[PDB]
Amino acid sequence: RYSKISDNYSSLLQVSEALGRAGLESSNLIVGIDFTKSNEWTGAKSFNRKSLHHLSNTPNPYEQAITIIGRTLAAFDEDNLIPCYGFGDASTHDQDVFSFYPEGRFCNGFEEVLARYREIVPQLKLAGPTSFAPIIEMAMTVVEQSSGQYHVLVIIADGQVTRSVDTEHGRLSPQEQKTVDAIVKASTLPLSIVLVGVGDGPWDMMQEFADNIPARAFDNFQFVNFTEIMSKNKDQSRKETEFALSALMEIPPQYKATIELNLLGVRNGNIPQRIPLPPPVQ
Ligand SMILES: [Mg+2]
Ligand SMILES: [Mg+2]
Repeated sequence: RYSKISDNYSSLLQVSEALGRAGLESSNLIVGIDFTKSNEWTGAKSFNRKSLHHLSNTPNPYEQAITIIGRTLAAFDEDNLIPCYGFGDASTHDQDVFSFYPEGRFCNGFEEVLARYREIVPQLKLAGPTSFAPIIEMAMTVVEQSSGQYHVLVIIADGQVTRSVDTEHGRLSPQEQKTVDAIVKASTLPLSIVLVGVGDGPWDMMQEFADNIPARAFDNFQFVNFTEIMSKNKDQSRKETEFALSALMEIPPQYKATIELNLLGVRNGNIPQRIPLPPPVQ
């Protein structure tokens, strides 16, 4: 379905224009980056056996994903301030996020996101396990503190939420419990959540995962497999529009739903204030 749409899109400008015509207005971008140790080996097939966070003269999947989404959403934020966080390194595990800059200062444009990313990466101790509760709660806090301005949180991760050892008997892990709770609670705010999967995964359980999130006032969650799209036999420009469309096509209807539900522009009042840790660098 997204492949059919993308056959008519040769540039990310066209995709931005389409989001606008579909009714997307002012949108702020929030980025969260997975810094788990698994990144070392999930690039087996998808990244020629290199770490997903390997730095070189060609962008790694994190840099690519940031670049495509950042470029596509740029038109919807006049000054492109991007709150950016890491999670899953030794300083945060599954409990916290850290801000890219001290005192939680926002990045000025995706270009600075990318530059700061490259500075931080070699200084991190990669760890785990995997929960998206902290990054989503951080996004919730930013949205509340902005007085209900519309935000898109983009999480780029190399694995599904950590499961229980006893998942076969229906047991959820605390990572799953807290992440699903956060997704549901986030739907009380004008916030869209896009989970971008990079690396080899596996990612086969994601559509079932999304299908099983409890009922919400609007569907505020999307998963997109960057790896699968970017592995296809298309021109580079057309793989990028397909990825941008698969990640962001559902954002204009979600935006319109936040207006219909009168979430836009107001404080919910029941959002605990998550504090981002400092970047574990120097
Ligand atoms: Mg991982
Ligand atoms: Mg702005």
